[PDB]
Amino acid sequence: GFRKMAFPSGKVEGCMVQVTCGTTTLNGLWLDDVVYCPRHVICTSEDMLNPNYEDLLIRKSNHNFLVQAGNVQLRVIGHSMQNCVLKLKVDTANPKTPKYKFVRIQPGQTFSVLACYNGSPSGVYQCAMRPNFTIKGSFLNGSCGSVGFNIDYDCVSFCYMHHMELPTGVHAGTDLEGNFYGPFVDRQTAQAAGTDTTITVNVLAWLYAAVINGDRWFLNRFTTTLNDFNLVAMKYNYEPLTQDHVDILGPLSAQTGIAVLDMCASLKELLQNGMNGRTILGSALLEDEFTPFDVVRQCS
Amino acid sequence: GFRKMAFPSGKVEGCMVQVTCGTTTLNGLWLDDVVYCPRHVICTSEDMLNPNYEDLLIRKSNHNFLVQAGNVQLRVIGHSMQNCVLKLKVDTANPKTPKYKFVRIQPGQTFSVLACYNGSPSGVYQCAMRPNFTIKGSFLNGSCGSVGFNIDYDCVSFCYMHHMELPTGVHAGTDLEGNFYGPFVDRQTAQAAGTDTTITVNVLAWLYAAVINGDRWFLNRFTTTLNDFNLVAMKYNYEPLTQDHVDILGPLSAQTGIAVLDMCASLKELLQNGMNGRTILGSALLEDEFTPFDVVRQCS
Ligand SMILES: [Cl-]
Ligand SMILES: [Cl-]
Repeated sequence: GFRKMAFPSGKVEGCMVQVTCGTTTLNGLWLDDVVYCPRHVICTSEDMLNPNYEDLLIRKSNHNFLVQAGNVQLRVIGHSMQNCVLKLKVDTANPKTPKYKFVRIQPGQTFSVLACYNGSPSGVYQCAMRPNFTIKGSFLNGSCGSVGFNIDYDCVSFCYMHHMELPTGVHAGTDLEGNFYGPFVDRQTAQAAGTDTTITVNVLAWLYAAVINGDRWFLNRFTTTLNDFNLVAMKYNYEPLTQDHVDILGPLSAQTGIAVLDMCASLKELLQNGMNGRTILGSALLEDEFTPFDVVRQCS
Repeated sequence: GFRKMAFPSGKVEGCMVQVTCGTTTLNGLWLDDVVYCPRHVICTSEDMLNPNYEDLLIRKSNHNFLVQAGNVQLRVIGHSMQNCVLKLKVDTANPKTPKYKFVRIQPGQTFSVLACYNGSPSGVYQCAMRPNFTIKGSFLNGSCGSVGFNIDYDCVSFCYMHHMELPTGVHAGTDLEGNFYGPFVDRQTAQAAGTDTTITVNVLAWLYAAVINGDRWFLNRFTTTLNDFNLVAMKYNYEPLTQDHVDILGPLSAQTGIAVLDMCASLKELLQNGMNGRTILGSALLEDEFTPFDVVRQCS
């Protein structure tokens, strides 16, 4: 009774366009009279290993950028590079521009991804910005410039633009000012994300979700302390739990009558002893891609 | 690198309205000049245990059905009950009606759910119509009349309308002609779904997806026969695999160079021996809610 849920994507579908430079085609985000897209649209297959973006860009004029919205060709009247994204000024404002903002999201927070190909929406799914600043997406060639977002009432907060795949099949991108999340660079090399630490607060949130939905086998008669919990968390590459994490979990704790440190005691045994074949909300692993706010919103 | 993915929901968002009868409010689907909704919108909290729908309906006139689309009130000019859904004729065609069809989906197939409350889209997620004709959704009070759908190019095939929750937290509903999937009835009793059998063909599909994405530890040097595989499948309440299942898996088999019966040999050992702590595409359980077509579409 508890699902990984993405926001409705209608307001973002109307912002997706196709951007082509030469033989390279990817997606752009069309808001007011600007199309945002990854700068590596100007790269050929040769250039992607060590691109000199400033030098490659100087070779490109407005008319080299083919921007298409359905059957309609948009007229490019200006271009500039801001960090790792290109801003293509077009001579038409997008009539479907929603209320929007750009935000740089924190590690541990979630957002929906509208995977796109050739400017056309393909599918929607929920991601978390991991502590090592990667995401576990589903992206193929041609998906760059797909965006991640949250919706707040009727306002769309864009937080992610897709640029690349990392060694382990995880994904890296930028905010809409073109700065990467994490230490990554838009070049076709193997780059390391460090240790993939687990978002402890999100695991606790999800264990509360499990209690709300009738899954309680993992509750025990014990409690712990923050410092003693974190001694175990560390060994398992879990993020240290802080008092502010504890306060953020207040509402779920209160709704369930399970003190946060009692739930930590249960988590401690799950980490040391495992699940011995049992499941929690239909998973045999501890899920860390629901925030406290995500649990509250879905369970109300 | 492989995610549970829902279709983009924009075309369905524009079809959702609020329907209220008395103190009961749920969602309706507004296509052309008709609003489809669950008939139990005419029930009070008392009536929901053993409703006599024909008798309750005879007490209701057009003006008792409050249909609202955003700030705009729709004028109800006719109503009729078709099986478990009500059809409310309104005096305005929905300008946002997409190309659409109604389809009764087969067990084992998947679709996206646009969960809605008060006629407002809340979130989107992918479901499968299970063999016991339930789904594993995420639905609260007020979510009835939320729909499930597939998109084929620009045509929306509506296949599910939400009506109720079953003992184990799973969900039951109807097609858009108002016939339940499965043996369920729209009355507030505890009703059984039988044994929840696993969609074998979908598990195989997903194991192929795992190979495509570099997860191959579970491959072995063995093969099996259809009849010998099914002797093991049965004990685990897996669906019997048929030759037509084998042919549907052809393209994935061919793309990976793993004969379907070789993959069955691998599945056989996973069922008998378990996963011994290992994971497959980030799950410690065998996933059966991807069809062969879903894997092909996402991996291309
Ligand atoms: Cl006890
Ligand atoms: Cl070997």
